[PDB]
Amino acid sequence: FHEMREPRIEKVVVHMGIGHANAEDILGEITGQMPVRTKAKRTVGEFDIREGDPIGAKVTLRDEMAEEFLQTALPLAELATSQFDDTGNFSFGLDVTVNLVRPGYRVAKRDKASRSIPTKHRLNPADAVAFIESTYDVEV
Amino acid sequence: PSSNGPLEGTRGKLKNKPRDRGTSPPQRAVEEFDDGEKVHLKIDPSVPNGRFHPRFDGQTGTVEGKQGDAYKVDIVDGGKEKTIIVTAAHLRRQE
Amino acid sequence: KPASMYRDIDKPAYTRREYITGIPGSKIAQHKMGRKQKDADDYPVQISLIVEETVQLRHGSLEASRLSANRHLIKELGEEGDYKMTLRKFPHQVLRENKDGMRAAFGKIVGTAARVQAGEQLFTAYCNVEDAEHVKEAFRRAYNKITPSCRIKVERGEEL
Amino acid sequence: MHALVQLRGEVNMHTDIQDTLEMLNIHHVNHCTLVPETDAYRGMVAKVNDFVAFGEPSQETLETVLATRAEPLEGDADVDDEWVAEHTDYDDISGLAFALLSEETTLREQGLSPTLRLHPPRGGHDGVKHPVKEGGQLGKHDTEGIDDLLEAMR
Amino acid sequence: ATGPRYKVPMRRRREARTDYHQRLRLLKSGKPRLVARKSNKHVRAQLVTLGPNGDDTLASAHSSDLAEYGWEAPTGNMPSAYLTGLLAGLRAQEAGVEEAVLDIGLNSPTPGSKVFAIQEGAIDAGLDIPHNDDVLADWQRTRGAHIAEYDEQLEEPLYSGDFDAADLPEHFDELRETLLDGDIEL
RNA sequence: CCUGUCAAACUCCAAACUUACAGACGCUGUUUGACGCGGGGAUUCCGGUGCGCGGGGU
RNA sequence: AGUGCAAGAGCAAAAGAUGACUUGACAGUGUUCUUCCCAACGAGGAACGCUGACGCGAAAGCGUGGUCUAGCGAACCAAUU
RNA sequence: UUAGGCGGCCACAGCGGUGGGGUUGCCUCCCGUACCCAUCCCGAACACGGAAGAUAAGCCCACCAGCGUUCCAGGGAGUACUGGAGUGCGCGAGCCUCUGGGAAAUCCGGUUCGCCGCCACC
Ligand SMILES: [Cl-]
Ligand SMILES: [Cl-]
Ligand SMILES: [Mg+2]
Ligand SMILES: [Mg+2]
Ligand SMILES: [Mg+2]
Ligand SMILES: [Mg+2]
Ligand SMILES: [Mg+2]
Ligand SMILES: [Mg+2]
Ligand SMILES: [Mg+2]
Ligand SMILES: [Mg+2]
Ligand code: NA
Ligand code: NA
Ligand code: NA
Ligand code: NA
Ligand code: NA
Ligand SMILES: [Sr+2]
Ligand SMILES: [Sr+2]
Ligand SMILES: [Sr+2]
Ligand SMILES: [Sr+2]
Ligand SMILES: [Sr+2]
Ligand SMILES: [Sr+2]
Ligand SMILES: [Sr+2]
Repeated sequence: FHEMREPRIEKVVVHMGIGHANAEDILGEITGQMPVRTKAKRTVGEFDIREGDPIGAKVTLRDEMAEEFLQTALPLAELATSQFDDTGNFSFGLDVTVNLVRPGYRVAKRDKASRSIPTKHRLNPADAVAFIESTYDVEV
Repeated sequence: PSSNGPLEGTRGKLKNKPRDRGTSPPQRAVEEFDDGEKVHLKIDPSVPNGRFHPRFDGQTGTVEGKQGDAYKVDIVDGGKEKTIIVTAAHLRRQE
Repeated sequence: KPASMYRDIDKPAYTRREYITGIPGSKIAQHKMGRKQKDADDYPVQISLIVEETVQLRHGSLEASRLSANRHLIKELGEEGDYKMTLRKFPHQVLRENKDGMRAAFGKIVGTAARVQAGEQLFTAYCNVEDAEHVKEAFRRAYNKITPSCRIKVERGEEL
Repeated sequence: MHALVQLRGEVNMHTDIQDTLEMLNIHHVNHCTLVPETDAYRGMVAKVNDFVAFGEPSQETLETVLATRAEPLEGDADVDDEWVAEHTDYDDISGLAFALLSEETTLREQGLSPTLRLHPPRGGHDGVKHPVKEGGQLGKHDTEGIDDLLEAMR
Repeated sequence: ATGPRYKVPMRRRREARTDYHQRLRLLKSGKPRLVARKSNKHVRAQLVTLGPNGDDTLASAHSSDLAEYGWEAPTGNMPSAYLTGLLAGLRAQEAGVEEAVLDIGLNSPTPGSKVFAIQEGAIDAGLDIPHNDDVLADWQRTRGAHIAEYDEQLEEPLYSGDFDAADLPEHFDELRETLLDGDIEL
């Protein structure tokens, strides 16, 4: 029962929203895979007249690449209670976000016959703290 | 009328009711009619192409052949006979 | 101008402010009178003024009528007496006047009127059994400042 | 089976109504036709309602009328029992009058003009400006009411 | 849902199983659709014609009934997919079906896919379907050669239940030849 | 929540009614030839009133 | 929301967005409706065909311009192929 | 249909909820990247290969009506409006009678938690 309900890391997205880049290098080193540019929409009075253009970069870590990155990432962060999303997600920081979810998230991410995950099977902020805490760190 | 265009005063007849909004079912867009058949003329607001002149909504002509995939339906405007090029999308079987 | 020019309902409903501009503001001061904190049901008596003919009453009449009607209640029951009157109709119908002979005759916007059908409640007062005579006199003065004849019908009050 | 009798003239009456009266084989004022009682025939009388006087006649009255105002399809000849017997499928006026009311045949089917050309109501009718319920003579009638008219216009 | 003005999608679009936009363009041909559908363990191929109350299936072939003629291998690979296509195409010939238009549904038009493998088989069966040779997988991959070369990197058997050690794309040859034969109880 | 009103350029609703086609009845046409087609000749393109529905305007 | 611009209308695995490819905004000849309800009238317009040549796609298919309704003009003279 | 594929109608089918179902069967979640294929970064998706585990998801099954929706009964209402007629009433705006039609809001009680087609299949 709990076997198919026990959480896992879907993805760890690390991003550095600058605004006008040269920062791609560091993420490539710390993570272990190629980075991608970050563009934006709508004109901004803070020297952002050119709509689609390089502003930042991100990396989506999955499986080993994600956990190995977290074995050294999590310690550097002072976790808190209000740092969680209602779906059991947390962002800390350079920003590092972790998407946590139960053993059958493919149903909602696939192409054919996709369905949105029922509220009962959706991860909770409670089950989130628990799972995470149960892996080398403290809550609150 | 303020202007003499095709869609003049067509606000209602060329608009779907809230629940009929969006793309329409393909079944009627490919329905096969035979020469001599009676068909009702009604434009499907959802379907852009293959339309007849709005002024002909509510007619019930007779399929007398087809040009390409679109049909050629004969109607009678007042007393004037007219041949109408119209796709299956805007046709329904009488009875 | 005379109400003769606008008392009848003989034109389309002209209310769409999204198409009409320069509409003179409503002379109507307040629609809720008396003690607007207390409810209608807290009163044993409910007497309403009923318009007998279908008409159009300008905000000038509405205000003049409503004013001289409530001013009596304030006089006879005090500024903070135990009553509560209401003017349920609002001046929605915009009015024009062609004020250039008959050429380009569509008139300019001069005012607003409230459309009322026959047998409707223009006013509705709520008071106690004792002060129910000062309410009938309030309406007697009110129906004189409007175009149609009226009925002062008691809706709640077998205390007669 | 109803007895239709035009009481109001053609001048000023709508064309769609006048054409209906003509479709009901009645072309002049005071002309009577014996119309069945179907869905179709019902719409027609309803349309003519304000320019006519109708109702179901008593066998007796229908006989007095047929005897006095019925005519061949072509001709000046009198339609009496002897006449009926010789040309119709009946034995006398009464036999005919019965089949009509029961809606078994039609005046035309029996070689009789579809129209019973009546005479002005003796002692005058109740007025062509009001229906029967308002004391007038227009619209649907009581069987006794319709008889009074027909008998008066024999 | 929310109220009167709300617009609920068509049931099959709601379920997210049918792309009506491609279905209409597909129905414009006037030919029967060669419905190519997959599954994790299986792969089927239907021949659907239109109808008054709903679609009409004249012919079909499920990878499951493939074993019925001699298949002993799995049922969700390239040899499986092609062979299902060919079987389906034959049963179609039987009902009088002479031409079809490939329908892959919500599946992707990837070069060498199992849907194109199915299409390849149905055409081989003697059907007339608008295809594109260079979008189809190469004969050997259709045979399942890439699977045997994967088993070459052994150390641990590829198939749990014993079918054989190094696998057999020759089984494919045997079965393909079995279907081309006139006898066979379709 | 409670309470007071509206829409020629609003509509979750919604007539009467008008209208396409077909059947039925009615009426009509096959010596009075209808329906339709071809050709000759016009006059006419200052209208008005009543009723119903209007729009403008005291 | 967006879809160049009035207003009304159309569109969500799109008609909107991003991407890459492409230039069908191609040559030619028509059918029908519209222009002009009924009901004759030109230019213009649209839908729908066919022949040829192209672009895209796995393919069905889509492309006779921009989702639909405005953005248009006789002979004569002039230039041009 | 002891869980499948393609559909028609396109909410009576929505929203929300409850309970039940899978040793070689099915759909899945699922395990995994040598290949065809894939990500402007990620076998996430897509694509390919496969079964150690599971029925918690999805899906299939049974059921709840609170919201939304379809329909039905009574109430509202033959009321509002209206086609036809009137030497009926009203200073008038306007109303009334006869004739043929006939709502809507809303209340109340029921209905609806899809139906049907083709194919395959203990
Ligand atoms: Cl047309
Ligand atoms: Cl599939
Ligand atoms: Mg309109
Ligand atoms: Mg004679
Ligand atoms: Mg006398
Ligand atoms: Mg008299
Ligand atoms: Mg010149
Ligand atoms: Mg030149
Ligand atoms: Mg369960
Ligand atoms: Mg009078
Ligand atoms: Na639609
Ligand atoms: Na002037
Ligand atoms: Na032209
Ligand atoms: Na870029
Ligand atoms: Na489950
Ligand atoms: Sr007026
Ligand atoms: Sr007065
Ligand atoms: Sr009209
Ligand atoms: Sr277009
Ligand atoms: Sr995986
Ligand atoms: Sr007066
Ligand atoms: Sr009735």
